[PDB]
Amino acid sequence: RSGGAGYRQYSGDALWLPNTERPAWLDGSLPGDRGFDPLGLSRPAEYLQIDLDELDQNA
Amino acid sequence: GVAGVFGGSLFSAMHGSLVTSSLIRETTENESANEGYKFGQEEETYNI
Ligand code: CLA
Ligand SMILES: CC(/C=C/C=C(C)/C=C/[C@@]12O[C@]1(C)C[C@@H](O)CC2(C)C)=C\C=C\C=C(C)\C=C\C=C(C)\C=C\[C@@]12O[C@]1(C)C[C@@H](O)CC2(C)C
Ligand SMILES: CC(=C/C=C/C(C)=C/C=C/C=C(C)/C=C/C=C(\C)C=C=C1C(C)(C)C[C@H](O)C[C@@]1(C)O)/C=C/[C@@]12O[C@]1(C)C[C@@H](O)CC2(C)C
Repeated sequence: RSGGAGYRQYSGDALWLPNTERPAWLDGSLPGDRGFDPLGLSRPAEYLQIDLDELDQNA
Repeated sequence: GVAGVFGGSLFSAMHGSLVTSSLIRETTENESANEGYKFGQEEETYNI
């Protein structure tokens, strides 16, 4: 039957914008992954560790 | 007279607070800062 008659069979990754790129942390493996994370909430977070403040009154 | 006692009260507070703010570390935090001064010291107890 084929088709390509009443529709444009364009090839691409369905994203939330007609042209954009998936964030690095949004691979596309998960169901419903549309590359939608403008705030980067799922971006792997980086943290710094501060040492324990000295609170010894003997010092 | 009022400027004498208001000023004297101001100068006492300023001189006392400035000397206290400049005490050279000679004690720990579990002791009074006063302990850092020994009666008869030949050296200064605060940094002018
Ligand atoms: C906020 C407002 C204000 C302020 C800051 C002042 C401030 C002052 N007033 Mg004034 N006054 C005010 C409002 C005010 N007044 C108002 C509204 C009125 C009208 C009601 C007056 C009417 C008034 C009068 C009539 C007088 C003052 C006087 C004074 C001065 C008295 C302090 C002094 O010199 O001690 C000085 C020290 C002594 C007087 C005694 C010293 C101690 C002796 C030498 C030894 C004592 C030792 C003790 C007995 C034993 C102790 C042993 C052991 C227990 C330790 C002082 C600068 C007096 C003054 O100008 O001085 C002459 C004065 O007579 N005022
Ligand atoms: C839980 C829930 C609803 C539950 C409601 C219930 C049970 C209602 C119960 C009752 O009504 C009944 C049944 C009967 C009534 O008589 C009584 C009550 C008691 C009233 C909806 C959650 C509602 C949750 C919502 C709407 C979440 C929205 C989150 C969004 C849109 C996030 C999107 C993005 O995060 C991405 C994906 C990428 C980022 O970079 C950018 C942003 C945009 C932040
Ligand atoms: C008999 C019947 C028919 C329904 C017809 C429908 C749904 C037609 C949709 C018809 C919908 C059609 C044609 C939609 C087609 C949309 C398409 C292809 C759009 C698209 C795109 C583009 C353009 C973005 C890009 C690219 O080209 C691919 C694609 C896909 O991404 C319904 C019957 C009943 O509804 C009653 C009348 C009463 C109810 O109580 C009971 C029931 C039985 C449900």
